[PDB]
Amino acid sequence: VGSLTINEERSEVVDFSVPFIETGISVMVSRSNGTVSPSAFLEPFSACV
Amino acid sequence: ERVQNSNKKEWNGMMGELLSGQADMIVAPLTINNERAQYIEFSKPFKYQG
Repeated sequence: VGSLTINEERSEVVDFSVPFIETGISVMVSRSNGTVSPSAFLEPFSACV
Repeated sequence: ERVQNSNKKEWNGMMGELLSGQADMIVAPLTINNERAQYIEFSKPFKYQG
């Protein structure tokens, strides 16, 4: 009843039931502080006027 | 759906077709309930969704 998935070499040896929950493989990172926006948002927009 | 012929209940659609042998493999974006799983073997759920 442990929280384990299968690969192809598990499934020949072990015999799962229907999967009750779904999960996947992720990575974990942390936050940054701020974003890039080089003072040019309306600069091509207002250039039309 | 319940057929009106003294208490017969028949699967319709593809479920009727596979149960009558007209189809052999059913690839479809179909969810899995207990009702279809009462009679029909299901594979592993490929595309998880909500």
